[PDB]
Amino acid sequence: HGEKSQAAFMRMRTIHWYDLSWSKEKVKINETVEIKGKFHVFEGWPETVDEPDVAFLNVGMPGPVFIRKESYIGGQLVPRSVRLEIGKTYDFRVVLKARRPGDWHVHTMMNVQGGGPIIGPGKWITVEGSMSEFRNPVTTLTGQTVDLENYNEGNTYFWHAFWFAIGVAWIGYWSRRPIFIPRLLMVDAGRADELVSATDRKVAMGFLAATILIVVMAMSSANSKYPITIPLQAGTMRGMKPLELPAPTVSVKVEDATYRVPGRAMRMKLTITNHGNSPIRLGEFYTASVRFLDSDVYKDTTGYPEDLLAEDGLSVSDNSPLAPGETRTVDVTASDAAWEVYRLSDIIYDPDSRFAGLLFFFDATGNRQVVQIDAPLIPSFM
Amino acid sequence: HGEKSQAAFMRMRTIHWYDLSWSKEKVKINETVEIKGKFHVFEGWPETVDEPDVAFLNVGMPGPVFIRKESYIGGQLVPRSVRLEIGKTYDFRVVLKARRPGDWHVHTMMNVQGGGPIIGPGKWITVEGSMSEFRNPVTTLTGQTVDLENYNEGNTYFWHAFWFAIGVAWIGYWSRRPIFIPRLLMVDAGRADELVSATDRKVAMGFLAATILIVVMAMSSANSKYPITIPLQAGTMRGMKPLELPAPTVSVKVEDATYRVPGRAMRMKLTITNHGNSPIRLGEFYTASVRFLDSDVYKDTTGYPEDLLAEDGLSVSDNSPLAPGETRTVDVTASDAAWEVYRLSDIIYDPDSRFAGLLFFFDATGNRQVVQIDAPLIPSFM
Amino acid sequence: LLDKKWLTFALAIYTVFYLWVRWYEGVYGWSAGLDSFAPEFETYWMNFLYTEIVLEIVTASILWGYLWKTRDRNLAALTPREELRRNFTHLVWLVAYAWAIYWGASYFTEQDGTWHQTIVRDTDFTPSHIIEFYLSYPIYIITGFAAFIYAKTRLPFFAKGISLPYLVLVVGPFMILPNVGLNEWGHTFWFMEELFVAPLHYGFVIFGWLALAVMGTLTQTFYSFAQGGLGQSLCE
Ligand SMILES: CCCCCCCCCCCC(=O)OC[C@H](COP(=O)(O)OCC[N+](C)(C)C)OC(=O)CCCCCCCCCCC
Ligand SMILES: CCCCCCCCCCCC(=O)OC[C@H](COP(=O)(O)OCC[N+](C)(C)C)OC(=O)CCCCCCCCCCC
Ligand SMILES: CCCCCCCCCC(=O)OC[C@H](COP(=O)(O)OCC[N+](C)(C)C)OC(=O)CCCCCCCCC
Ligand SMILES: CCCCCCCCCC(=O)OC[C@H](COP(=O)(O)OCC[N+](C)(C)C)OC(=O)CCCCCCCCC
Ligand SMILES: CCCCCC(=O)OC[C@H](COP(=O)(O)OCC[N+](C)(C)C)OC(=O)CCCCC
Ligand SMILES: CCCCCC(=O)OC[C@H](COP(=O)(O)OCC[N+](C)(C)C)OC(=O)CCCCC
Ligand SMILES: CCCCCCCCCC
Ligand SMILES: CCCCCCCCCC
Ligand SMILES: CCCCCCCCCC
Ligand SMILES: [Cu+2]
Ligand SMILES: [Cu+2]
Ligand SMILES: [Cu+2]
Ligand SMILES: [Cu+2]
Ligand SMILES: [Cu+2]
Repeated sequence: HGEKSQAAFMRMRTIHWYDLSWSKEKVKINETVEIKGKFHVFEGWPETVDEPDVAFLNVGMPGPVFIRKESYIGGQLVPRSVRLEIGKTYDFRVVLKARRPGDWHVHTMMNVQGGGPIIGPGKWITVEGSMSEFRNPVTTLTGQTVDLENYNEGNTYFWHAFWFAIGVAWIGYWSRRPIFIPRLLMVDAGRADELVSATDRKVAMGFLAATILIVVMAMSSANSKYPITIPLQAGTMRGMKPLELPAPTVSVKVEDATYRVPGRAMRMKLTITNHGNSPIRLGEFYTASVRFLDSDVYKDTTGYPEDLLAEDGLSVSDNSPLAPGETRTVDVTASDAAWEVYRLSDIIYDPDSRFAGLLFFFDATGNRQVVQIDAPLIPSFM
Repeated sequence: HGEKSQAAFMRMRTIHWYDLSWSKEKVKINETVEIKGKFHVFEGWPETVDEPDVAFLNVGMPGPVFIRKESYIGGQLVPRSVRLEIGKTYDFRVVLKARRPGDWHVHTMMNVQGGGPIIGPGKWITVEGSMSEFRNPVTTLTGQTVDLENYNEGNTYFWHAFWFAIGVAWIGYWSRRPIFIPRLLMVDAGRADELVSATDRKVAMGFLAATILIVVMAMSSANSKYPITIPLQAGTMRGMKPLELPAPTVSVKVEDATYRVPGRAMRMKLTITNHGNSPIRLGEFYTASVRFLDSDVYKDTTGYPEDLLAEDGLSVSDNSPLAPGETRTVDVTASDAAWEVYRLSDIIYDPDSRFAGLLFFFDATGNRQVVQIDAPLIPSFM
Repeated sequence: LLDKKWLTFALAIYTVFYLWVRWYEGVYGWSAGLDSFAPEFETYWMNFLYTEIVLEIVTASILWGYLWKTRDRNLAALTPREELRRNFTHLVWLVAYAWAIYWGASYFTEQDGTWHQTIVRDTDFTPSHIIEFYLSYPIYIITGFAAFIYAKTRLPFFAKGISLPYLVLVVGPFMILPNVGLNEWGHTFWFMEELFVAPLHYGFVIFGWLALAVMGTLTQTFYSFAQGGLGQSLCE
């Protein structure tokens, strides 16, 4: 829910999420929903954002309405921050367990150490049941199975209440006698040296000795119980395995790209050159979580969120099949209400009027190619 | 004009400018001169200079005697700072429009975010005409053509004069009465409470209200006129396309490199191995904007600046054609008055006595190869 | 008599000399003054530097020494009218100091700024350093020291003790001159960028603040003015 407020150009050129899939749309408490897909780190990473040398695969949700059971970059679990390489494509997978009933907008996001959150597309997921049914069991290496919902809760409550009671007892011992005005007047009028007299010093010595003794004894007792402990596990994980994508056989040059102010459309002129040996057709333009589709070429069957999906939002002046070896120039219009709803038109406010996106080309046999485009985006007012 | 003062070793190993060309040597006012060439970012980039992650393609000139119409790295306009990769070669092009009459030493320079200016070769360009003839027209996206020489000048003058007059009016209103000594004596001798009495408070309220009202009204008026504005456009540009040079078929090992103190020559011993299938001959040694040529092998026809060009400054002990597959060791002397004029001999003062440069090898058919050499440079005194 | 025409000369000498200096640097800025290693620079600007330093040392010595030997020994036996005349002469000295401070700390300092966005520095002795660091700063230092010495040696109010605000006003702006060591060090080893807001320049800023002691100095001069010649009229 944090997008629509970030700069449009930086939403356009940080990370491109595609091939997203959600295993379920409606789940019960304790059930699992799996979010998969790929993300590409844009080569033209903005200078105001630190390079994703330290990045965390997070989930966008209103608090722990789900718990993150697992998360993978590549094929390996990533509970710590990771190092990503600019220009690479990674596949990810997040496993969530439903915890709180309701309708939640779940995003896949990436946090970068020096640039803030990069929020991917959000999908509404319904959770049914009761929060009282949620369980989070975990088996330790010491041979004990505990529930993370309430483990150590009583111990924490007890120790905090005990020390609070000790402090309250100290203050109350001193508060049985008159507190402020008589003591102030006694300290002012000559030496006081009467408001603190034995056995006050004995009581203070007892409090100090009892505090130190209780701390030492409690530490020793908490070492006998739980004799095996480890420090908090932390540290960025290098060696994230990226996807080894084949080199695209389509080359696209953005010769001038504009947009109307005001308006809900973006227009660009592309020179597409088709290498390889199969006729291709432009089927999709993805800019920032928004997919503009040409319905005559490609249809979405993955249940992409409807507000981010423009089924016929991509119009190509000449979208006839492009024979191999042939190059042509077309005018491409990406038009949808999403362009204004997600404030992609707010790029006119940005200090860097440049866009980036992904074009998906499909051949007759159905196999698709991903090409990346970026160009200056010029507003037009007249 | 800023070189000859920078460290010789850092002038030798930052950026090597070659294939430089100047379209004109003498221009009229409003005429265009184009500066082209290639620059190679040296692999042994000095540690005291930040890597060119944020670099600006600038022009060295005494103020705006020219205006920079356009500048390209690769083939794309670069009005903002760019990211360069160490070890890569880029082609550049700067278009200048003549503005001020005179004889100007024009340099191509590169500014690095954390290391300062890297000045390339400077060429004297003569400008003829009058500065009153210079025009800098520009067409806006709002459909207006303005001259950048005087656009908004009157508005700026008016607003600054208006606010200055308001401040002067305030001070003069308070300055009609006696200022310093009587007021000081009145404030000292008892309460003053007589030097500020109505209608002074009324005048101050009027000044405050009029100031706020005028600011608000002027802002609203400047929003009705010029209803379309954009913020300042900024941001480093990544994705600079470098040149894809063929791998050299010549390998050169600098076995010992010295120079006499004092002297105007540099001597090095090279083991040149000729791969490929054509006899080669060493024709040029470029070290820091200084080109030492072997006149029997190569002649300059690009109008390189004469003080930086040593037509016969490169002497090779055995510069006979090197047959393919053959390796030999020669003694190479680079001697010219430029070595002392540009204070290349001032490397003895540097805390890093290492040099770098480019060797250009030419075959019979004329095609040339660029090999890069770097080695410790050892002064010799006896 | 009271205030005489030494004030006209005090304004005019600085104005005429600095207009000539500005004309000189406008003529020899380019064309013998861009290249610091050229021999024409050595005769048009290094000679300027040497001559101005020698003349500054000689003038400071002569002026301060003369003011000190001609100091008033019998300050007690000074008539109020003579004290008023001396107070006006001190005010003329303060006017000259303010004019010199303007020329040094505003005009030629921001002029060095214009040069910082047109050239690449070749040395610590660029044409603008000759004029700003080694001419105008010493000139206003000499004027301020002379004003302080005149006050101390002619005005009974400023005698019998060193005025703290006057000492700050005279010495702090002086401290910008040794702050040039920070400037060159802060440009060579530190910040290679021509930033005019870099922390390397805060040394001028810190000691530029000390010129705010002009307020304490001026209330002291007002009190010195209003010792015997306060009136009457004033406060009546
Ligand atoms: C607080 C005490 C301050 C002491 C320092 C003052 C600095 C004075 C200038 C240094 C000059 C220098 O050093 O240079 C000497 C220059 C070098 O130029 P040139 O090669 O002869 O070319 C010809 C240059 N014309 C075209 C300017 C002649 O020539 C000169 O003879 C001229 C110097 C004249 C200085 C006196 C006039 C000042 C303005 C009038 C109101 C006072
Ligand atoms: C007796 C009265 C006359 C002399 C007065 C002094 C004039 C300057 C002499 C330079 C001698 C020399 O050797 O030059 C200076 C040498 C470098 O020399 P270079 O590399 O050959 O310079 C060639 C380029 N030029 C031709 C422009 C000079 O070091 C320096 O940069 C020293 C820099 C010091 C900066 C901080 C100074 C702070 C002063 C604070 C005061 C309160
Ligand atoms: C080329 C350098 C020429 C400098 C000439 C200095 C003049 C001598 C200084 C001086 O003592 O006084 C000059 C004037 C008038 O004051 P005087 O009355 O002459 O000073 C002594 C006071 N006394 C007569 C009662 C004993 O007092 C002034 O207000 C003169 C102000 C001059 C401006 C400062 C110029 C300094 C440039 C470096
Ligand atoms: C460089 C940085 C300056 C450091 C600041 C220290 C000075 C601040 C206090 C001050 O100015 O007082 C010194 C006297 C004022 O009279 P006093 O300090 O009372 O002592 C007078 C006797 N004395 C001249 C030997 C000092 O003032 C004078 O007598 C000065 C005139 C005599 C000096 C003339 C010779 C100098 C030629 C270069
Ligand atoms: C209160 C500070 C005044 C500064 C004015 C100044 O810098 O003047 C130089 C500038 C030089 O431009 P210009 O007048 O065209 O004459 C050029 C001569 N050079 C190049 C030597 C400066 O203009 C003048 O000389 C006008 C005279 C103003 C008298 C207070
Ligand atoms: C009163 C505020 C002072 C803040 C200092 C500051 O802005 O320093 C910036 C600089 C960061 O250097 P940067 O701006 O990246 O400089 C880029 C240019 N180079 C690398 C040549 C210095 O940090 C330092 O080196 C320490 C400063 C100590 C101040 C007492
Ligand atoms: C002055 C009190 C120091 C207490 C030290 C206790 C050490 C116990 C080791 C387990
Ligand atoms: C206290 C003065 C506040 C002024 C606010 C003006 C708002 C105008 C909106 C265009
Ligand atoms: C590179 C980080 C520099 C931080 C400088 C902090 C200055 C604070 C002055 C008190
Ligand atoms: Cu959301
Ligand atoms: Cu991407
Ligand atoms: Cu030059
Ligand atoms: Cu190189
Ligand atoms: Cu400077």
